[PDB]
Amino acid sequence: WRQQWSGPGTTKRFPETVLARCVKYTEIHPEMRHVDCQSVWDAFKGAFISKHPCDITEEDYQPLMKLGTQTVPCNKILLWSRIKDLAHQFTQVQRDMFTLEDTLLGYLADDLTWCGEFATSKINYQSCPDWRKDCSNNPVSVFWKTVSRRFAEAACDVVHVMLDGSRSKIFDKDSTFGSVEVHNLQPEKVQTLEAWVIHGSRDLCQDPTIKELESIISKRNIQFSCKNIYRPDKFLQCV
Ligand SMILES: Cc1cc(NCc2c(Cl)ccc(Cl)c2Cl)c2cc(F)cc(C(N)=O)c2n1
Ligand SMILES: *[C@H]1O[C@H](COP(=O)(O)O)[C@@H](O)[C@H]1O
Repeated sequence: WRQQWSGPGTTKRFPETVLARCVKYTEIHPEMRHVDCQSVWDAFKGAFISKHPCDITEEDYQPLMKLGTQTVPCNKILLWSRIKDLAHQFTQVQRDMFTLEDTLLGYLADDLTWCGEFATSKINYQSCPDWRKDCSNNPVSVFWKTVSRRFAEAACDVVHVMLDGSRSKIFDKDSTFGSVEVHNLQPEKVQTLEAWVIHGSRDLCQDPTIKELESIISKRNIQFSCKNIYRPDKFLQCV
C-alpha cells in the first residue's frame, strides 16, 4: 500500500536541482560566495524528510532560514501577486530591486514542488498534498509562508506590489500576498504600499478589491497608493 495525494509529486531531479541552483546563485551573487550549498541542501531536506507531509511547521524550516540569511536593501523590495512572470522581468531590468525569488531561498524553490513521508528519508516523486484538497500544512506551502513572512517583515520605505488586472480578483485576501505579506509589513519601517495594476483601458485602481486592500493597509497605519500600468511592455523600458 502506497499513499496517493491530490497534488503533483516532487519535481524530477529536485535534489540535484536545488543544489545546482545554490551553486549558481553563489557564483553570480559574490556576497553569498562562501555559503556552503551542501549544508543548505541538507537543511532544506532536513526540514521535510522523515516527516508526514501534512505536519510541517515553520520551525522545521528555520535551520535552512538561518543558512540562507540574506538581508537585501529593504527599500528595494518588489512584492507581487499571481503576476510573477512580469515582476521578474522587471527585476531583470531595474536590477537594484528585489522580489522574493531573486533572494537565495526563493531562487532555490521557485516553480518547484517537493515532499517527503513519515519515518523514511525517501522523497515522494509520485504525489504531494494539495493545499486545498489534502493539507494546508504541506512542505511547499509552509516553505513559502515562512519566507514570505521574513521577507515582508524586512521591508522598508516604499514597498511596491504588482497585481494582475485581467484577474477577477485583482487583490485576493487569500493569496500569499493578501494572506501573509500584507499583514507583516511593519509601520515602523514601511511608509507606503504602492500598488501597480497591470492591464493584460479604464481605471482599475477604483476596483472594489483594491479599495479592500486600502482598508487592510490603512488599519496598519501605513499609507496606500495605486497606479495603473496601461501599456506593460512600455513600463519595462520607461523605468
Ligand atoms: C507553489 C507556490 C505557492 C506559494 N504560496 C501558496 C499560498 C497561498 Cl496561494 C496562499 C496562502 C499561503 Cl499561506 C500560501 Cl503558502 C507561493 C508563494 C510565493 F510568494 C511564491 C511562490 C513561487 N515563487 O513559486 C509560491 N509558490
Ligand atoms: C510573497 O507572495 C507573493 C506571491 O504570492 P501570491 O499568492 O500573492 O501570488 C510574492 O510577491 C511574494 O513576495
